[PDB]
Amino acid sequence: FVNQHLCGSHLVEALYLVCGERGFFYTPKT
Amino acid sequence: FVNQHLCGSHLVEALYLVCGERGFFYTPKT
Amino acid sequence: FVNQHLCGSHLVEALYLVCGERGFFYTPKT
Amino acid sequence: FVNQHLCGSHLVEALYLVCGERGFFYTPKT
Amino acid sequence: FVNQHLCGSHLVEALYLVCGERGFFYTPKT
Amino acid sequence: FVNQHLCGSHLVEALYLVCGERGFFYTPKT
Amino acid sequence: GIVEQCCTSICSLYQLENYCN
Amino acid sequence: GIVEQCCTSICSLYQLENYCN
Amino acid sequence: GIVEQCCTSICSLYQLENYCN
Amino acid sequence: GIVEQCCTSICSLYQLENYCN
Amino acid sequence: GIVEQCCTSICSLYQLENYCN
Amino acid sequence: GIVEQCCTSICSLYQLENYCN
Ligand SMILES: [Cl-]
Ligand SMILES: [Cl-]
Ligand SMILES: [Zn+2]
Ligand SMILES: [Zn+2]
Repeated sequence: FVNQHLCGSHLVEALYLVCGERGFFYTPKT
Repeated sequence: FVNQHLCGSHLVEALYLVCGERGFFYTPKT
Repeated sequence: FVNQHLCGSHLVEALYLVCGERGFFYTPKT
Repeated sequence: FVNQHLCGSHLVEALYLVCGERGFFYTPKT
Repeated sequence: FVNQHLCGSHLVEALYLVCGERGFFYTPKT
Repeated sequence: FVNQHLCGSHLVEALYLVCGERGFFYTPKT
Repeated sequence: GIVEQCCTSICSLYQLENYCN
Repeated sequence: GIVEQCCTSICSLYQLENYCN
Repeated sequence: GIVEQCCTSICSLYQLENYCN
Repeated sequence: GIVEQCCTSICSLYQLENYCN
Repeated sequence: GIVEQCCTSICSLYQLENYCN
Repeated sequence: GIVEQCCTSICSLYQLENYCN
C-alpha cells in the first residue's frame, strides 16, 4: 500500500477503515 | 444540541468532534 | 466538550451535527 | 455535471463545494 | 485488515487511502 | 459556481460529485 | 424541499446552487 | 451499544460523550 | 464571523449553535 | 464491478488495491 | 496535473470535469 | 503516539492496525 499524512478526522476515518469491526482507540494525548 | 442518526464512518466523525483532544474509543458489537 | 479548529467542509460537517433539523447558515463572508 | 443522490451530511458537503465562499443555507423540512 | 461495506463517496474515500500517491480510477457500472 | 483549493480526499470527494456515474481518474503523479 | 428531494429522489448541482447566499 | 443504537434508532451528543477518554 | 471564530480561532460546540436557524 | 460489489455485499482492501494506478 | 491545477492552485467545478472518464 | 506516527510523521495502513482493539 502507501504512506501519507493522516490528520484529525482523516486519521479516525482511516482507523475506522482498517479496524472496522475490531474497533479502535484514538488517543491523541498518546 | 439535536438528536443524531449516525451510521458507519459518520459515527466516528461525530465522536471525533465531540471528544476532540481527549480522543475516544470506538467499540462496535461483534 | 472540547475546542478545536474547524475549517472548510469540516466546519459545515460540525454545523450539520450540532444544528441537524434546525438547519443552519454557513456564511464565510460573515 | 451529473445528477446526485445526496443524503445526510453528504448534502451539506455538496452545498459547501457548489457555493464555496458565498456560503449557503441548509434548511431541512421539520 | 477487515472486510468493507462501502457505498457512494465512502468507496472513493477508501480508494484514496489505499492507493495514496499512485492514485486510482473510479469506474462504476452504467 | 466557485473556485477553491481542493486537496487530498477533498479533491476526490469533489471528483466523485462532478463525475458521478461517468467515473473518474485521480492521478497525482500527473 | 431540496434536502428531502436530493435524498428521496435525485438532485442536480444547478438546483443546489439556488441555496448559496 | 452506542454504535448500533445511533444507527438503528437515534443518538444524542451527550451519550456519545460517554465514549471520550 | 464563523470562520474567524471557529477556523482561524478555536470554538466550542455551544458556539457552533450560534449559527443554527 | 468493485463499485457495486463493495456496496451490495462486502469488499476487501486488497481487492480495492487492484484499482490503484 | 490535477493536484497542481486544483490543490496548489485554484480550480472550478468545470475544470474538475477534465478528469472524468 | 498515533498523531506523531501518522499525522506529524508518515504511516502505513499496517501501522494503523497498531491502534485497533
Ligand atoms: Cl449512507
Ligand atoms: Cl484538511
Ligand atoms: Zn480535511
Ligand atoms: Zn455516508
